[PDB]
Amino acid sequence: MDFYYLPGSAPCRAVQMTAAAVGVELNLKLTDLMKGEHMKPEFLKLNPQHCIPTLVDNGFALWESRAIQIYLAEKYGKDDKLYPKDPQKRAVVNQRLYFDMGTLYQRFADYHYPQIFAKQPANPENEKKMKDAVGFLNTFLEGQEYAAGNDLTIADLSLAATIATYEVAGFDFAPYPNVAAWFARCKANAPGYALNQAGADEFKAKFLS
Amino acid sequence: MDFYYLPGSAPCRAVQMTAAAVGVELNLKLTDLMKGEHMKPEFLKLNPQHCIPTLVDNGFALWESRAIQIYLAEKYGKDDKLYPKDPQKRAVVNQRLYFDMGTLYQRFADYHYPQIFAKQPANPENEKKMKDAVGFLNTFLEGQEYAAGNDLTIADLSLAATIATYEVAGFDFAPYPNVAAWFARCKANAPGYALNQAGADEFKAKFLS
Ligand SMILES: CCCCCCSC[C@H](NC(=O)CC[C@H]([NH3+])C(=O)O)C(=O)NCC(=O)O
Ligand SMILES: CCCCCCSC[C@H](NC(=O)CC[C@H]([NH3+])C(=O)O)C(=O)NCC(=O)O
Repeated sequence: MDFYYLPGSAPCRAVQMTAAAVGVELNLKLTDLMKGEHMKPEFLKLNPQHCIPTLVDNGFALWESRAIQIYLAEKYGKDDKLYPKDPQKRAVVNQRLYFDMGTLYQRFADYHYPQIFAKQPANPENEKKMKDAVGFLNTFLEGQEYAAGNDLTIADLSLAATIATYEVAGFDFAPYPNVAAWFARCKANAPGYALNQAGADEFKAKFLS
Repeated sequence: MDFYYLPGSAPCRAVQMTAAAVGVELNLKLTDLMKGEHMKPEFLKLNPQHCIPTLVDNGFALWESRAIQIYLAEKYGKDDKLYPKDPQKRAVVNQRLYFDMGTLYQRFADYHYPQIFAKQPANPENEKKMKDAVGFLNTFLEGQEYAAGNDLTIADLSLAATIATYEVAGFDFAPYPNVAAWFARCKANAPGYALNQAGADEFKAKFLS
């Protein structure tokens, strides 16, 4: 299974942890967006949206990190706890996954990427929105061990990939004890977290330091 | 199943078509965001993220339209006619769902929201990104009957709710023959499309006055 990615990319790291969780080996294919590698004719033929992470499992090309996460869990996952089949349980995991992309990561990106890449002035309004995003997560975690319940799921892996990027960016998690508590839990229990930690650090040294 | 919504909302319309497709009746509860009704104490207790659509199926509160769509298909859907169980086929639908949220609808909002709710001038740069999104969809449809294959899936319902909004917004689909055709097939085969058409027409209440 070919895995086009970059350790610095949160969505890419979510997949790396998920692949570890299901014991799947990934053929790592570094794809430096900063060198336009995602725009090579070869990559465009596999993915016309030219984005990472992109997975190629025996000819089947797939992108959108969370779709890849689900695919791995359902196809190679032997334990139902990662992505439970119960509709209600699965619904909370799916809501959490969409929350991660459309709210948590999105607000992070909106607030930071303009500063990091375009060297533009920080936006106070977006900073407040980013904070509110973390607050929503703090609330979901109230009285729970993990994001979608008491079992570690792919939602936690996606959320961890994002939060680690937050941490490195310098977010102050003090006002959110549930998040802090859950984040520490993931570091200790999340399969392949080492890769997530390594990716966030690489992000810090390459585009933050 | 209490359905907190507004017809003008694309994500809400996506759920209405999906419920029509699964044969589930929704107890409609209009939630006028413009009046802060979503910020009402009681709603907040059901969904701290104060957003629509929000469904409450016999006490189980759930938001994020696409998570709701999947929940409805798996729990009440027959013959998985809208959401195949096959891992690979399901992955495409899921990737299509994430594309709808993070790219097609997201860029729509990015371009229109500031103009609609901040009456700010139109950002030509963001209009271009919005156009490329439709372009990605046009490519995905290359030689395909529907977004993720030959069968209409919840992906098509989500994409059609988003595209119906693009249409009433005056977007020009002439340069995207695959989208125009697909979209036509959706107006004619998507269960509950009439609700999508009506809600979209209502949305113009944000494009007129
Ligand atoms: C530079 C190192 C840090 C990168 C941080 C952003 S992740 C890279 C980016 N990919 C995405 O944003 C993926 C988002 C998608 N919703 C997912 O979950 O996979 C990309 O390929 N962007 C290029 C493109 O889409 O053209
Ligand atoms: C008012 C008519 C036009 C509405 C257009 C936007 S849809 C309403 C908006 N909801 C969303 O954006 C939901 C997005 C979510 N990703 C989903 O798919 O459900 C909301 O509740 N926003 C308020 C909030 O989040 O507080």
